[PDB]
Amino acid sequence: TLQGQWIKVGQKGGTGPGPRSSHGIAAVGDKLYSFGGELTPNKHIDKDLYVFDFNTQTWSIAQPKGDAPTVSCLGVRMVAVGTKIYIFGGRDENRNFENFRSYDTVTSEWTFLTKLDEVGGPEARTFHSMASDENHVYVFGGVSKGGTMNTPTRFRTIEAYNIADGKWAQLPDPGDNFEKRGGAGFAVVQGKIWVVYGFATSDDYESNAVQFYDPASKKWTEVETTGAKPSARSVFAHAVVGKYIIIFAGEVWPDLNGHYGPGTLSNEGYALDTETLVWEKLGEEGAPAIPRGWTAYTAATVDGKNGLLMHGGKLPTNERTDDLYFYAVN
Amino acid sequence: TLQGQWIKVGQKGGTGPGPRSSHGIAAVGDKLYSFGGELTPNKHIDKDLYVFDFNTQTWSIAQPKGDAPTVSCLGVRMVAVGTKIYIFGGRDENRNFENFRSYDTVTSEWTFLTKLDEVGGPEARTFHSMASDENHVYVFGGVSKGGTMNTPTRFRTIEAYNIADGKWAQLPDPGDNFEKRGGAGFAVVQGKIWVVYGFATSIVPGGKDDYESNAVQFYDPASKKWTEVETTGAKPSARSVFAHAVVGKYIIIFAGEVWPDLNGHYGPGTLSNEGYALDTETLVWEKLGEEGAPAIPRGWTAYTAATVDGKNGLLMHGGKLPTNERTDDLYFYAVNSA
Repeated sequence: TLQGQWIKVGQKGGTGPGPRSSHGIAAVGDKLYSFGGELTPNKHIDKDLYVFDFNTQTWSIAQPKGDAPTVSCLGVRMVAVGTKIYIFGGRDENRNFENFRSYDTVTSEWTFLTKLDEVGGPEARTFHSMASDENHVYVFGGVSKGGTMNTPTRFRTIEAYNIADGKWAQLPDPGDNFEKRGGAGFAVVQGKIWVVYGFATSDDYESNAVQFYDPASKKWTEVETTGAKPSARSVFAHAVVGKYIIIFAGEVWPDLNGHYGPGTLSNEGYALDTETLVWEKLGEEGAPAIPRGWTAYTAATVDGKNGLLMHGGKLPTNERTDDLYFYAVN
Repeated sequence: TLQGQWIKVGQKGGTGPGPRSSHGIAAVGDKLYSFGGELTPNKHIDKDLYVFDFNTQTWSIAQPKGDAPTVSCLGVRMVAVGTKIYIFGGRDENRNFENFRSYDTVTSEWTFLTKLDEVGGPEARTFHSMASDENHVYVFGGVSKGGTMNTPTRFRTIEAYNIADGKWAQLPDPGDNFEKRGGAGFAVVQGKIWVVYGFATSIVPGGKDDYESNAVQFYDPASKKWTEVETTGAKPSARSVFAHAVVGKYIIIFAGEVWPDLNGHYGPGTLSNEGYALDTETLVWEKLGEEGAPAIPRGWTAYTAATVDGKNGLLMHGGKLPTNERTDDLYFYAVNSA
């Protein structure tokens, strides 16, 4: 069984993002980068790239050199490969949708990489999920713009960006028996791409569906998991550590008013062993008490340990938080 | 290891309670009895004794012979011993509090047993918990009657009613390190009395800091002493007002309130749709299997141990939903391992 604990990461000042949900973070080395956010329900905040340095445990704002983002986003996501971070999707309150961009942590420069919602290209999106490997950025699910006269729909497909080629290609469509989902767990584990739970169309509902896509065979497997298996949920913090997909919190039941209310949130964590398909429940020690969902999340290494880094989110009071927590894995 | 599944028990008509929460149920033989309820938040409904017959799967109203209840109650609870069921506590919208009464399923008659909130006698109460064994009805925790005479407070103690003696006595006070709680799990397991989680009073006066508890203790009649226990396994986060029952060595729980509402019992708070079982011998929790499980989170259900279609398990009725609506769902977790 997995062994680890929660640690509340002190924030000792500087120019920080403050409380927000629905944003994207990712870690490069000793630094955490944060982009996007929602404070007032369904209202954006800003388009600064915030940087948290773990050594000083303080916040600053990165220099917006190059093709800096033009839209203040909610529902945007972010991943890191090498020294670059990549943001995909998100929208502002006026329904300007962001595109596909990279920021280089060394040169502090932004590059516009792909315009979304073009013909034969990946659609613009909110509340998708992102994963990556050494040469790919992956995008799963989400809620389309989109469009323009097909109503906003969810996606059941994966879009693969080959970094060296600078090209997108859609991976094979899993088909009619797979839920189009937003707010899903999504991760690369030991060469396969896992989709875990989410919010599905088909009265729209939390899903407990688990699948992987296998690049070697170019095909999808629907998986039956066991153990301390969490009830269906979405918009949960999640990250890969080894063979484990670790999740925490999330929405267990949707709000009667969409994203305006808090719905029903969770304060519990779980870990899926992708080798055995067994779930186990994370320990309570150090865990944040107040249920949350819509946090930002990323795999990170802090003070020597791998684990799940979680920031912000909304609370059952519908308030946002600026809590930064780390589940450190032994 | 524990083996079971949820079954939605069909309800085929008659005069049933409809949707409600915060009521008391208990089973005698092939019948389920239901008293009390809350539909509109903090409003009572009625004072009928409802009876659900598992053979016909239909509802009727028991005739109120003898000293019938006088108060339409929310926050009342019920236990069954032998052929009698017992109701304790509860209050109506106007803060009239019910007392201690039993209904004899053989004679179909109510008997008044104890007037509550008398001097040296057990205090009146809302959202306490009840358990029982062959010669006792036990009452734990709850929220006391509110006067200006100080304020409504919670209890950390157990009150024991000896059935043969017709007498109440408070069991030893576990003391300052045990939380005063309402909505607690409470059960007699193999000769000891277990207290599980609940909603606790904070040391900080005011109420704003009152919180879900994950404390687990038992009282041992053999030593007359309390033991606080550290449980492991797939251990649920702190919660209260969950359905629960004993099967063998297992305390089985389902659903409940994981986080309180800023508007007290007026709003839905944060509810759960997951079940767990505490193995009281090993102190290991396991998560109940999902099969047939009610999807929509709930809390404030009525609950009882029951035997249905040959199997023992947890019977759960009604409760409130995240939409703040009530349900009339009747669910049974049938344990095959029995």
